[PDB]
Amino acid sequence: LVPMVIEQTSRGERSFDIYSRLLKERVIFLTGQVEDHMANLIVAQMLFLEAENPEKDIYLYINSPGGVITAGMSIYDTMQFIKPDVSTICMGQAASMGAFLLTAGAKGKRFCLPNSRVMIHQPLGGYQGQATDIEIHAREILKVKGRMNELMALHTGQSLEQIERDTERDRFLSAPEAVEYGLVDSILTHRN
Amino acid sequence: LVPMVIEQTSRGERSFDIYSRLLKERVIFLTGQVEDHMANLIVAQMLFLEAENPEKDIYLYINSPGGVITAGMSIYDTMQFIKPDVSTICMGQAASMGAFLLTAGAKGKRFCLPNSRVMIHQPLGGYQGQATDIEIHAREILKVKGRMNELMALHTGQSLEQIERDTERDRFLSAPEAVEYGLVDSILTHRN
Amino acid sequence: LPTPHEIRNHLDDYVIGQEQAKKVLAVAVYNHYKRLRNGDTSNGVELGKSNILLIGPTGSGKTLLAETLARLLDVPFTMADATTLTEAGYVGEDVENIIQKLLQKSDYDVQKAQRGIVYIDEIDKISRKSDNPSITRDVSGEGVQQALLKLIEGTVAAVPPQGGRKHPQQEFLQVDTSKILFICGGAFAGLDKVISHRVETGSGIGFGATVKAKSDKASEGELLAQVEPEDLIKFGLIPEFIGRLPVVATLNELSEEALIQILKEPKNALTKQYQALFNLEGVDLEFRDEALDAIAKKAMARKTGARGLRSIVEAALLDTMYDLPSMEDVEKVVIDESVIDGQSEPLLIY
Amino acid sequence: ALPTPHEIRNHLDDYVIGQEQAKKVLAVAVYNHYKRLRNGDTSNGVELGKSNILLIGPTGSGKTLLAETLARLLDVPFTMADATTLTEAGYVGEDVENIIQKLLQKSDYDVQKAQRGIVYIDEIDKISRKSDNPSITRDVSGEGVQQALLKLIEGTVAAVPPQGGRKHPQQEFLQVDTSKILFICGGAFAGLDKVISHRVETGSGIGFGATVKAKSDKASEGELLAQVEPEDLIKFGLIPEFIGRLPVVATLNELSEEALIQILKEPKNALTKQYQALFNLEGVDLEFRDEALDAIAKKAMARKTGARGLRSIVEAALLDTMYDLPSMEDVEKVVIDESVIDGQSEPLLIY
Ligand SMILES: Nc1ncnc2c1ncn2[C@@H]1O[C@H](COP(=O)(O)OP(=O)(O)OP(=O)(O)O)[C@@H](O)[C@H]1O
Ligand SMILES: Nc1ncnc2c1ncn2[C@@H]1O[C@H](COP(=O)(O)OP(=O)(O)OP(=O)(O)O)[C@@H](O)[C@H]1O
Ligand SMILES: [Mg+2]
Repeated sequence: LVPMVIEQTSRGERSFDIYSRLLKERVIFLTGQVEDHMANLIVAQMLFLEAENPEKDIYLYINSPGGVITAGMSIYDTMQFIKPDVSTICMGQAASMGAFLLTAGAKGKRFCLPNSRVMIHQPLGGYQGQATDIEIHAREILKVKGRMNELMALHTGQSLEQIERDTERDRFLSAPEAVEYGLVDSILTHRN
Repeated sequence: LVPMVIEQTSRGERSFDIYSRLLKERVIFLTGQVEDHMANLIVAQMLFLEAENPEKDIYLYINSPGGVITAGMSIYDTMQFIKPDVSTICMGQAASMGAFLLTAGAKGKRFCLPNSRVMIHQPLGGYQGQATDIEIHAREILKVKGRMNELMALHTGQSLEQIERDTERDRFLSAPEAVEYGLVDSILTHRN
Repeated sequence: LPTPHEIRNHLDDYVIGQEQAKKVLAVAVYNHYKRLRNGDTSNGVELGKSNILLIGPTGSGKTLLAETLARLLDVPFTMADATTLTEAGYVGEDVENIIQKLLQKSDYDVQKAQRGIVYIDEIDKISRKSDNPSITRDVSGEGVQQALLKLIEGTVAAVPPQGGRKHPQQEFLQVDTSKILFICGGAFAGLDKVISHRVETGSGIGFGATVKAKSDKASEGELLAQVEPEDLIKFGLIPEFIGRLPVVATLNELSEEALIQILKEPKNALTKQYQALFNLEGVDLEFRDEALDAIAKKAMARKTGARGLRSIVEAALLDTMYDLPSMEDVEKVVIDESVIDGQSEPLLIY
Repeated sequence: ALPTPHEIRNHLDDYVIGQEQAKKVLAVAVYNHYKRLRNGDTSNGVELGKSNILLIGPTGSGKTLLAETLARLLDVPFTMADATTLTEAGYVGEDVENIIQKLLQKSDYDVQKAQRGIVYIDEIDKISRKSDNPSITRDVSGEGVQQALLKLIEGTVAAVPPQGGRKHPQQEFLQVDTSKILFICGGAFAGLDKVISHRVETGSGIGFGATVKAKSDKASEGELLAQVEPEDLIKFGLIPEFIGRLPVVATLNELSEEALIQILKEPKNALTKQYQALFNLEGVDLEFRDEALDAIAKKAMARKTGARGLRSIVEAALLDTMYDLPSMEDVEKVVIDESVIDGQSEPLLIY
């Protein structure tokens, strides 16, 4: 069950779910395994908020263990396409895809909580079939690895070689370590 | 099935679910195994109440057997970030995460029922793969264990060394014993 | 009789930044008198009447245009205000007195009186309103518009004989109102909302749709130009009254460059006014060309038209004026771009 | 000779404490008005224009007090009006032209003095509209009054009865141009602070990136009012044309605890001096401790009534003493202490 809250406006009282009420304030929740259906939902929210106010900044709360790469690219492309700056906040954790979306946020507006845990790894996939087909899928995933690393280097500011070395094996970065790496800009310790 | 209750207001009668009605009074219910999905719901509820009145104190009933660490840290960081003092209450029981969040409440506003059972243990985890990967993941859980023990000492007030020894194995603490340890401040035996 | 170019040239001297509006007024007034010179309409077809509606934002020169136009034309020019006008038989006022005022200016000559012009300022103020229980009756509103509409249709209006004796004596001098130009000018505040609601296409949500940011949403300029009779009816104006006013002169908010000229080009400009004020105290005032740009920028934000300029000058010079009389040996004061921003203080020469 | 602004401000400082900005604006306006009167526009081609002032300020901030004190030193005729009484033309309530009639009385039927005069209109915010929309029904006391003032502020001849308004054909109404009649409109625009906060403060959301102040760190009414712009007044209800007629805008600040303490003794007509004279005529001396005055200021601030709040605290503290003081005998002096304000200790008496 999702709790419902009452919003008071001049028009009159209105009833919203706890998630829709936050959506009214330009807040999108990215939670759980990334996949085609959840990604399309986030894409629809970004476009909807763009029309309402293309000047204000959107917020994205990323707490996910990662997921499909293809679904994540739809979100990344949507963020860079729309004019509003997307602020990414890491709550709990942010795996490979969650981290890629986290660092993909607007320069200067990327935040992370102190006890958050960030993890970045290279893409993983598999194919069963003829050797000829294996060579095709094997080449395709390598392109994704290079393409993803090229984009991470841009946002983080690290060299492509450095990203490749670190992403070869699972690397866990704390909130302060992420600031140095360039994934995020600042930490939200307390309300000021 | 959740029952529906009527609330009498100047505007007129309104129907609310039992959980939403209590949310209006700054009461958040934490129940069951901790996970990313329920954690994001609690986070949204906390932020919503902060906007309505950042001065009034929030209440967080904790009856859970524990769960994922990352999901719990999102709740912990959120409670500390916001201005309102979060008053944690222990109903039935409070496992590792339930206890860590319970003691994380504002000083002087942490409570527990007389027959509640608190339990604290070190993190649990596992990984299967190459030896190199095992070393990476093994170092994280050690940092998490040290980081979680550091925070417990800050709230409870016990020394870091004592927390390590006591948390090495499952330790069950009754409501009065928890007061001496520092996890809670007072017991609610009867309404005065 | 006067050529439109002559009319536009005269107005340009006193009016700045309303070239489009001035063109309509010159053409409209020229065609009106032209029709009066001819008789019988020269054919069965009826030559449409020329009635101007000076709609424009605040401080856009609506009143200035009418007042400056009277100087050029020798014909009698009278100015009235719809606010004072009320239904007949009430303590407020009577609409019929407007004709009598026009006669006083022309010395009660019916011949030249018919060739006069009228300017009813604040016409929008009498816009139709809903009934109020507390108020006894709505004297101001559609009732006043009916009286004014009657004069446009053409009706003889009896006028007392120069304040006759207690006995009426039945003089009732008659003056036809069909040939009398009836200009009505008002700033229709809030009309932009209804006009925008009708011509707003809306913002899409898809990838290929066109998003409209609040910066380029709309402005008073280019919006009032698309005014139609239906939107004016919603404001409260009677449809028949709108139909009787085919000519529509819509003004636009003055631009930065236009405001800069008003600061110095007119003889009675704001800068010259303060210069004379300081000269009365024994000091000379100088305004830099860069300072004028900042003042115009601040005035545009106020949205009060020309009147906004005085606010900026009074604020910037408030501190110096307070201490300047008490101060001694200061012979010259200079204001620059930095002073307008407020970070710097007015420069003083000793 | 011509009084300088500093001299004029000195008089205002004697009666008004803390409103330095209002005094400067008022002094400069009087100085310019005097200069325009000293040298008429006929002297040169230039036609000097006037600038009206809008005295925005909270309750008990000295808006009305400034007008009263100003009349003390104004050699030019001055009069005070009430916007509530004013109504649009054609209604039984009142007419805007009546304002000129009141000013004409002070000049003894002198049109020249009345034309070059100053006028004050208190409670100008009362005639403000409810919302940015013009109206739903006719407003006799609202925008309609503002619509009639437009011609009066800018300048228009005003018809008024010459003497007695009777036995004269057509009443022989006098025509006096109001183009040179300075108009000062002072009002307490309640609720304007939230309007300004809407545009000044942004980002009021629910998330981490939102802005939460908790009502303690929020900007005060005085600070918000200082950032007032004409666009804000449009939402409050003021007509755009009316604002243009009033270019100068003066914002008064909320009286602080220190300012209130000074008002108790520093001004010529202070609250303490008023009660002291009450005791002096009855044969008693009233003494107030320095700490006592500070305590009264804190309590008065909570009331939110500004300077008027001070009177409430003094009345309650001296309620019992005044009731039994006349019955008492051999009373020559009285002293008030900090505890007396709190109510713990009864005020000392000298027998
Ligand atoms: N186009 C302009 N050129 C020069 N001066 C202008 C112009 N428009 C306004 N002004 C200045 O503004 C003052 C008053 O303007 P005016 O009364 O014509 O505005 P308005 O159109 O009547 O506004 P409203 O109808 O809202 O009162 C004049 O003293 C004049 O100097
Ligand atoms: N700045 C001040 N200095 C000294 N006394 C003040 C000041 N402001 C207000 N007072 C006191 O408050 C009383 C009335 O104040 P005043 O009527 O001027 O407030 P106001 O601004 O008119 O309030 P409102 O806006 O509600 O009409 C006076 O008797 C005066 O003693
Ligand atoms: Mg007052």
